[PDB]
Amino acid sequence: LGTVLGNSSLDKLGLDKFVDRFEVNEAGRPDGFSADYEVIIRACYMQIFANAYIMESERAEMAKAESEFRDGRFTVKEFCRALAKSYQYRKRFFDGRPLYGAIELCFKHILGRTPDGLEHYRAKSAVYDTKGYEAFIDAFFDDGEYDAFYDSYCVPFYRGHLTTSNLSMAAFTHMFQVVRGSSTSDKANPRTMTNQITLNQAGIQSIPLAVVAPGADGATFLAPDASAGSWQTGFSGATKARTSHGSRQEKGKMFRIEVANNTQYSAVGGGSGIKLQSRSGKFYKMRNMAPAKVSTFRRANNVYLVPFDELSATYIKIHKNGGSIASITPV
Amino acid sequence: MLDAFSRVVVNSDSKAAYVGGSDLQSLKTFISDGNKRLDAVNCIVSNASCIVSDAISGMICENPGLIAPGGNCYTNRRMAACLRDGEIILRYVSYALLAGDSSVLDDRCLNGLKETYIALGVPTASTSRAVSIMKAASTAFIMNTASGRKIEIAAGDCQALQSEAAAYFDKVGSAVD
Amino acid sequence: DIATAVYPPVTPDVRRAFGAASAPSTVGGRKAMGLIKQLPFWMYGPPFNASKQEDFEPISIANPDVSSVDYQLMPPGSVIVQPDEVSAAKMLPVSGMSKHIGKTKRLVEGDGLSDYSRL
Amino acid sequence: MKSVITTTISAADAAGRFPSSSDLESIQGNIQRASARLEAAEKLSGNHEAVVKEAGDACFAKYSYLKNSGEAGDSQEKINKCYRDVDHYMRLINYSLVVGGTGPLDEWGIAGSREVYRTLNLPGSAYIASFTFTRDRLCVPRDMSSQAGVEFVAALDYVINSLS
Amino acid sequence: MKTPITEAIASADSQGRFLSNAELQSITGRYQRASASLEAAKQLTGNASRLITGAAQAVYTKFPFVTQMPGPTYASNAIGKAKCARDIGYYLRMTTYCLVVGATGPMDEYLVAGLEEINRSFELSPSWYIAALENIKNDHGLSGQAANEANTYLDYAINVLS
Amino acid sequence: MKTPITEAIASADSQGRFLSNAELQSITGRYQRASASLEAAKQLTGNASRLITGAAQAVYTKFPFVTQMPGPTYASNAIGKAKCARDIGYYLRMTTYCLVVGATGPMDEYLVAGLEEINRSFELSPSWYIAALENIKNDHGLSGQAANEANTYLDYAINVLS
Amino acid sequence: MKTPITEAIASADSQGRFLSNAELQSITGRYQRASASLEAAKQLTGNASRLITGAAQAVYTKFPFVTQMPGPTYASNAIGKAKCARDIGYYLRMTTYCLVVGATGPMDEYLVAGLEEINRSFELSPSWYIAALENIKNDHGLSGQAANEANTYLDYAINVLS
Amino acid sequence: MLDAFAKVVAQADARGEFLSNKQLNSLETMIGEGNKRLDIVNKINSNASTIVTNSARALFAEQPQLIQPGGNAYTSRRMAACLRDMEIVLRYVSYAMTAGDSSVLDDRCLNGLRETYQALGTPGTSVAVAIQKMKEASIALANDLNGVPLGDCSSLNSELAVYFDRAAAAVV
Amino acid sequence: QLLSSTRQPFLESQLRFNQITVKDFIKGLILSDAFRYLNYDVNNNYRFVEMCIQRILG
Ligand SMILES: *[C@H](C)[C@H]1/C(=C/C2=NC(=C\c3[nH]c(C[C@H]4NC(=O)C(C=C)=C4C)c(C)c3CCC(=O)O)/C(CCC(=O)O)=C2C)NC(=O)[C@@H]1C
Ligand SMILES: C=CC1=C(C)[C@@H](Cc2[nH]c(/C=C3N=C(/C=C4\NC(=O)[C@H](C)[C@H]4CC)C(C)=C\3CCC(=O)O)c(CCC(=O)O)c2C)NC1=O
Ligand SMILES: C=CC1=C(C)[C@@H](Cc2[nH]c(/C=C3N=C(/C=C4\NC(=O)[C@H](C)[C@H]4CC)C(C)=C\3CCC(=O)O)c(CCC(=O)O)c2C)NC1=O
Ligand SMILES: C=CC1=C(C)[C@@H](Cc2[nH]c(/C=C3N=C(/C=C4\NC(=O)[C@H](C)[C@H]4CC)C(C)=C\3CCC(=O)O)c(CCC(=O)O)c2C)NC1=O
Ligand SMILES: C=CC1=C(C)[C@@H](Cc2[nH]c(/C=C3N=C(/C=C4\NC(=O)[C@H](C)[C@H]4CC)C(C)=C\3CCC(=O)O)c(CCC(=O)O)c2C)NC1=O
Ligand SMILES: C=CC1=C(C)[C@@H](Cc2[nH]c(/C=C3N=C(/C=C4\NC(=O)[C@H](C)[C@H]4CC)C(C)=C\3CCC(=O)O)c(CCC(=O)O)c2C)NC1=O
Ligand SMILES: C=CC1=C(C)[C@@H](Cc2[nH]c(/C=C3N=C(/C=C4\NC(=O)[C@H](C)[C@H]4CC)C(C)=C\3CCC(=O)O)c(CCC(=O)O)c2C)NC1=O
Ligand SMILES: C=CC1=C(C)[C@@H](Cc2[nH]c(/C=C3N=C(/C=C4\NC(=O)[C@H](C)[C@H]4CC)C(C)=C\3CCC(=O)O)c(CCC(=O)O)c2C)NC1=O
Ligand SMILES: C=CC1=C(C)[C@@H](Cc2[nH]c(/C=C3N=C(/C=C4\NC(=O)[C@H](C)[C@H]4CC)C(C)=C\3CCC(=O)O)c(CCC(=O)O)c2C)NC1=O
Ligand SMILES: C=CC1=C(C)[C@@H](Cc2[nH]c(/C=C3N=C(/C=C4\NC(=O)[C@H](C)[C@H]4CC)C(C)=C\3CCC(=O)O)c(CCC(=O)O)c2C)NC1=O
Ligand SMILES: C=CC1=C(C)[C@@H](Cc2[nH]c(/C=C3N=C(/C=C4\NC(=O)[C@H](C)[C@H]4CC)C(C)=C\3CCC(=O)O)c(CCC(=O)O)c2C)NC1=O
Ligand SMILES: CCC1=C(C)[C@@H](CC2=N/C(=C\c3[nH]c(C[C@@H]4NC(=O)C(C)=C4CC)c(C)c3CCC(=O)O)C(CCC(=O)O)=C2C)NC1=O
Repeated sequence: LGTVLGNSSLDKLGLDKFVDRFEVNEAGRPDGFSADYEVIIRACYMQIFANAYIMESERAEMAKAESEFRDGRFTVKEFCRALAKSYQYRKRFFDGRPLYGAIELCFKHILGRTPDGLEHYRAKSAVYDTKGYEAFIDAFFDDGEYDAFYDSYCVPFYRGHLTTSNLSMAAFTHMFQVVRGSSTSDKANPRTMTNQITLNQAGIQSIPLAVVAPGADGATFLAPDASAGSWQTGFSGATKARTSHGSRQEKGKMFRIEVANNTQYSAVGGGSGIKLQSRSGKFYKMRNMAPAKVSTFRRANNVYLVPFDELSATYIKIHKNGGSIASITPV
Repeated sequence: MLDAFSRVVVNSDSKAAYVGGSDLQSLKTFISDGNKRLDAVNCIVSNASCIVSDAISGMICENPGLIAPGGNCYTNRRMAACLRDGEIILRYVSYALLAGDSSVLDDRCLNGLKETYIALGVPTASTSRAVSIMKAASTAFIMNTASGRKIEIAAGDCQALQSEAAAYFDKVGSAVD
Repeated sequence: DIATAVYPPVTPDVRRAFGAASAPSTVGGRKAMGLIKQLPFWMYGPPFNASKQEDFEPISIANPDVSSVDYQLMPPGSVIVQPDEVSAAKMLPVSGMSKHIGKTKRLVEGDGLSDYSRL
Repeated sequence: MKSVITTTISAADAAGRFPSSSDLESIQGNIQRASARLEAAEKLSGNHEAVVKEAGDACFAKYSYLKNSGEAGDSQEKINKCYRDVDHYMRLINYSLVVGGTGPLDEWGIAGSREVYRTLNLPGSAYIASFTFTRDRLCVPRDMSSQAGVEFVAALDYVINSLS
Repeated sequence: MKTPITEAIASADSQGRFLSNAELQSITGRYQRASASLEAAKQLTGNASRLITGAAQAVYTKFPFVTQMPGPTYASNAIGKAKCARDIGYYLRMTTYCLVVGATGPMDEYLVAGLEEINRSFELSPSWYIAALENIKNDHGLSGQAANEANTYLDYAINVLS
Repeated sequence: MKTPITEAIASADSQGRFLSNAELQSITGRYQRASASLEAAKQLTGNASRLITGAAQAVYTKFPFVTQMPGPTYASNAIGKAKCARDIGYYLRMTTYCLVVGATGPMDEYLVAGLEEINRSFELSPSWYIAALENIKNDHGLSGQAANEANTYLDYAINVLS
Repeated sequence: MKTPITEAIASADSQGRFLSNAELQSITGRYQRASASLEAAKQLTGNASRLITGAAQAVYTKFPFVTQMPGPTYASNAIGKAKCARDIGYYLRMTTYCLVVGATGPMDEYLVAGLEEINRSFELSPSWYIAALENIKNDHGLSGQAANEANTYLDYAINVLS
Repeated sequence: MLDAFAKVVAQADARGEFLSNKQLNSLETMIGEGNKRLDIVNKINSNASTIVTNSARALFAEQPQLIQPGGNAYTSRRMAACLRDMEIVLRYVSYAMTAGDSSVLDDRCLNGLRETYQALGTPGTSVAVAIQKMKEASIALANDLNGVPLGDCSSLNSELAVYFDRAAAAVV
Repeated sequence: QLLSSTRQPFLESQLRFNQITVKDFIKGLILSDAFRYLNYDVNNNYRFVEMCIQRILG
């Protein structure tokens, strides 16, 4: 884990298991054997379902498609299409989500990049609205993109991280929000799940987020949302801004620090063991020296915008409250 | 994904020197202790579903609110995935027993699993209980002290190997909590 | 690292390192460098220009100001001159690195450490 | 980083199975060829200095146009970079010789070399002159064990055939 | 957790200085009183079950209405008796934790923190528990400094409840 | 002043609670290491004058320009030598105070607090003092744990000065 | 960086107002004294090498033990003399930067900020660099208001060091 | 925050059992080790500033990069921040040496530090070389036969080395 | 004391668009020259201590 060790940053970014590649090198028909194809078929489920779990009984759904992949019927382009159209892929990814989340998942499953700009969303949402679900899925597969990057005999892979796809810097960072390394499934992480559309404000406005590598503490941030002011009325409380304008720049460049796990038991004010306000157990902070029942940190995950000369102090304060640092980005 | 060999090389690469005598000496002791590691992995692999069955069944019987309606072991599908999860954890622990370094287990499965079990609503104490049962069961098979299987092997001491396997299971159990 | 922890080697001497870790830089004189361990020969090279422990010692500067040894006043026998290598081909390889001629002699393997810290 | 054990663990991992007796036979062969590999690693860490010194000296003994002008190295600094690069190479031959696959030599030394040697006007044939001098220099059964010699020659040949 | 070593570390950490001789002396004293504490922990662990059962019987003899009073909170049901020896078992376990640690950390972080809201929200009076800890204090049967240790922490839980 | 007892009481006072077992164990351990500390204080008090004289001779032999350099700050005047043994006497007395107290309180409040502005504003180099404390560390001639105590506090003053 | 213009803009920015007549007059006066400051910068840039070498010779003549004392910090090694003229060259370059800027910005942000912990942690002496800046103040050889400028900034660095 | 004892108790409560007498015998053994522990912490706390200074001298001598113009270490400000960071790491290694657990170090110092030294452009491996030098100076210092009654201490040196190795492993 | 003149628009519009905390707003508000002329320059250095320990700490 990290960057410097092993001279490879991208292994340690959580993309360790996504480098392996699968192509059917066998031409004609497979008779008798069924090792190599069951491997490729498994990688197709691992790619298109994105590591979602398929039960033995479920494997009976899509069994026809599966018995046509093994034959000369479907190239893996078209088998991947057949896995994509079936009732499974509809239940998990299409039916649970709003239309936009569904789109972003379809890029994670089929193309392995994120959408970078709103217009990609314009294209796919437009096709869905004019013609329906099957033409939506065709509109992913029936494009110069899939054909060029995969060539019809190779199982899809995550390429959104890669430099070769032009994408956007935004789509690189967005790439790591959508893929959280081996264990996390489609609904395994928060930010996807079932009813969530994952990144919407981010993916629509091409707000490049930040990357928290998976693990090493602070693996989860799930940073709080912001509203938009008097027009489209908002609550101003919850998050620090991504911007930091003038008047406070003085005193060093501004850094956005995201602290991840904040909890009462963890928050001690620097000295170990939990502080007891009354002689016997009243552990919340006394507001006006009268007992309150309000937690010290009120949402887990608060952010800090801190200029350079104030970093050290803030860096101490986080570790006083036992909060753990997700990432720090210069702004 | 790094073995004992790769780990030493990476450390001697940050040092920017050649491997050297002290490091090669310890690595010679690794290779001379190689067949013990081989037979060890053979023991855990040839008791796999046995360990996973007893471990997760013990996890349910210790804490019977999991199978009560509303728990995360309440359906066949949830129980199947929970059973499957236990099998996969035991699988990458077996890989960490082969490689001698936990780089495969850290980079592959340990990374992101706490936050996934958070995102699913999986109770973490119950998972650490399951990992602990796989730890005691797995060390009991690795030392041939199982109460249902006593196979014949060449005599020797593998206390060090057992402490190593207990280190990997304590790494997973500490990693989910 | 599992490989080292299970089969650890023995730790060597620590006299040189303790001499540097013990007292401050004005207390102990020459030892202070102590912790300078040995880099590969290319890192003494001109893009890196590393330093040696013999640089930090008083012995390295050693320049007499007002000083002439005559070497004509000596008895006729006792002027002896020795050349490390009596050949053309081996004093200079085709490439630049040399162990005799130039500044390239600075980048030989070994000699990175210093034994004057015994005072 | 490719080795015996990383190929078989990664291969059974891509399968989705626990490691059967096949992977165990593979790592059994690792611990069979181990002694010859580590003997070669001991002697390489023994005299790396003189190996790199003979390598660069013969590399400019062959091609003199390197110091002719801008092409190659015409200054002490560039020749310092020369001997440093051959230091890196023998150090990666030591590393791949310890690991026993061509993994660290491939990912650290070989992967994406071509853009670097191409862009920075570095001729690869001079590298090959250095390595083919050191390839020839070792004497069978004069220092290392005959199989160790084989191991060393194999790895060095891999470097040459990956270079140009 | 509040161990003496962790307040030593924590105090010097809040000051940003090293762990100079003051805190080292503190860790010394912990290392000395530790032995008596360990012996006391051994013997409390030895006769746990009869301490807990004896303590519940003392609470039942002191407050005989509790087994007679029909309700959820009182120990008339079999459930109620199970919660009874359950809770007294918790206090005994936290005392053994504090004897092992050497400070009042595990009691203050597992038991004392927020005990009031519980004794209120389930209407459980402090006095019944107090009688339990008095029987534990009488029947632990330790001797000497070990007994002074267990009497120290048990008395401390008594003064938390009132 | 920073004594172990006042750290204990001050921490419990900032928490508003009593002086439970943690701090009492701390005061125990202070009361055990105190005896070796007192013996060390006795013998430093015993041979003070030869330690001060010896230390000033070591500074003068290590830096021989100081007696030669004509100025106010240097020890060429008779006044300068009086300020020399005066200052070395201060350091020795503050070490004996910290041996008696058992923490680095009196050195941190009488000597360390504000020493930088003095060594600057009168151009007194930190190093000359370091050589003095090294000679005191060599010539105090204690043995055993007492020697570990005086070497602890003298080394502490050395690491304050640099 | 702390230039007069940036103090003007920074103050008005913290007040959120414009750059009213006060700050404009400030930038006027800076634009007038700037010319003599630039000539002084030209001539210090001109005779840098002899200023550095001469200053190191003055430090060596004032403190002759430095070349004789065996240590890392003293200028007895080859390395030590290189660090000697290196540091004096740094002081001279920061003076020329303050002459160009017109305020003490670059010295306060490149040199003054945290100089103390360096001169302590490497046991460097304030006096050695003070004697260096005295020789720079004697031998710069400027005349008139330019000499008042270089004497201003050089003296400023001297009063920072003590 | 957890020492040895808090880790044992915390696991014992995470399963909810008592301590067995085996556990208690282990604790008693670690207590008898505890005087040697305090001795090593005393040696570190004593000579610490010479450790940081000498290790930084060996760092700048072996790597002459950082003291040169444009170096991360360079400027008076940047040099002082460099030295202070080394003092930080040495302070917390003294803390984890006392606690017996590596929790305080991870919680207060190491965890999240990589995100900072990435965010500033600071070369991680140079920090790792610095911490290797403080490990050498500290371990050697810990193995001094001066002033202490003589006794066998290989396990404690091993553990202390594990703490420094964890610091250099967390920056790199 | 509060008036249209003293009022700081900029620390508001930063603090509204969650760019500073209320703590820094208070730190910032105090540093203002609209406070330096009006509460500081009149006071004796010992008495300005009083209004700060009272108006920040209560
Ligand atoms: C067993 C001790 C648990 C529990 C297990 C369940 N896991 C469920 C889902 C799930 N689990 C994982 C982690 C797993 N997948 C991997 O690919 C790897 C490693 C490579 C691991 C360790 C993932 C990613 C997922 C999401 C995808 C999927 O559904 O398979 C799960 C289903 C939860 C649900 O749908 O509600 C369960 C029940 N069961 C328990 O009772 C304990 C807490
Ligand atoms: C469209 C615009 C666009 C860019 C601007 C780049 C930006 C970029 N660079 C890298 C990736 C990289 N970029 C560099 C470059 C660096 N090497 C160093 O010594 C310097 C710090 C720095 C040059 C100044 C390196 C070394 C990598 C590979 C990093 C690694 O794998 O460790 C990657 C990840 C994918 C890859 O490996 O190529 C991306 C997106 N890519 C794009 O698509
Ligand atoms: C390809 C698969 C493959 C294996 C599975 C192993 C199996 C195996 N183990 C040993 C050999 C050995 N195996 C062990 C292991 C044991 N120590 C104990 O305390 C436990 C009972 C047990 C670990 C659970 C020991 C100790 C030896 C050496 C026995 C001896 O020399 O006395 C040998 C003989 C050769 C040797 O000495 O290494 C073989 C073939 N080797 C292989 O090639
Ligand atoms: C890990 C493996 C590894 C290597 C193998 C080297 C390969 C390598 N060499 C150079 C760079 C260089 N390599 C050489 C070497 C040459 N001089 C000549 O006369 C000959 C043709 C040739 C020696 C046989 C020179 C001269 C440069 C500098 C080129 C230049 O700046 O013009 C560079 C660019 C960075 C640099 O300037 O150092 C790299 C990546 N580096 C590595 O990290
Ligand atoms: C790590 C790898 C490694 C190697 C492969 C060797 C390669 C090597 N060989 C020699 C040196 C030598 N090698 C040989 C060998 C030869 N005798 C012949 O009749 C044949 C042509 C040939 C054997 C096939 C001889 C004879 C010398 C000595 C040459 C001489 O001094 O004239 C030297 C110079 C130093 C020395 O004298 O030993 C080196 C570096 N050394 C290493 O460190
Ligand atoms: C960590 C510390 C810790 C404790 C100390 C306990 C304290 C505690 N006890 C109860 C709950 C209870 N506790 C008792 C116990 C009593 N029965 C009687 O006859 C006596 C008066 C008394 C034993 C001396 C009973 C009977 C209940 C259930 C009350 C009810 O449901 O009516 C509850 C509510 C939740 C529950 O039903 O279990 C809690 C928080 N729980 C904790 O987590
Ligand atoms: C509480 C702690 C404490 C101290 C440690 C001293 C430190 C100290 N020394 C001096 C002052 C002095 N200190 C010395 C001492 C020195 N003579 C030399 O030759 C040596 C370099 C050095 C002894 C090793 C001298 C000579 C003076 C007078 C300097 C002068 O007036 O020129 C002064 C200024 C006031 C005075 O003149 O006395 C102070 C504060 N004072 C304190 O209150
Ligand atoms: C930006 C401003 C700036 C400075 C002013 C310098 C200040 C400075 N000097 C040194 C370091 C040094 N400075 C000197 C200089 C001295 N030799 C002597 O004989 C005299 C007492 C003195 C010259 C008058 C020496 C010798 C060292 C090296 C000390 C040692 O390693 O022992 C160091 C430590 C890093 C290093 O080794 O270079 C620093 C920060 N550096 C800066 O970045
Ligand atoms: C509580 C723990 C704790 C730490 C561990 C530090 C970590 C830390 N270091 C810096 C900051 C810094 N740290 C260094 C240190 C380095 N100089 C180099 O040459 C080396 C690579 C490295 C020493 C080994 C430097 C130079 C800076 C300033 C960087 C800059 O401003 O360019 C900062 C930003 C704030 C500041 O400027 O001080 C922080 C948070 N701070 C903390 O609060
Ligand atoms: C408050 C601070 C504080 C300390 C710093 C220690 C210091 C200390 N150590 C020992 C005692 C001891 N200390 C050691 C330690 C050593 N073993 C070796 O191999 C090394 C040389 C060295 C570790 C680096 C040993 C072995 C003993 C026992 C000596 C003996 O009985 O022979 C004793 C005597 C009492 C005892 O036996 O425990 C004391 C006071 N104690 C304290 O109260
Ligand atoms: C230091 C520099 C600095 C700036 C440049 C501003 C920039 C700025 N403007 C607004 C906020 C705003 N800015 C405008 C201005 C606009 N009204 C329109 O009809 C036009 C499009 C536009 C003027 C040309 C409006 C209307 C808002 C409030 C938006 C809203 O709440 O809907 C906000 C959010 C906080 C707030 O509500 O005040 C910020 C940071 N603030 C600063 O601190
Ligand atoms: C009624 C619900 C229930 C279960 C289900 C079991 C599950 C179970 N197995 C254990 C532990 C355990 N399990 C096995 C594996 C197992 N034994 C063998 O000899 C063979 C061949 C096996 C697979 C078929 C071993 C080897 C151990 C270690 C103890 C031993 O030596 O047998 C332990 C002890 C855990 C611990 O030590 O913390 C439990 C709880 N217990 C229950 O109460």
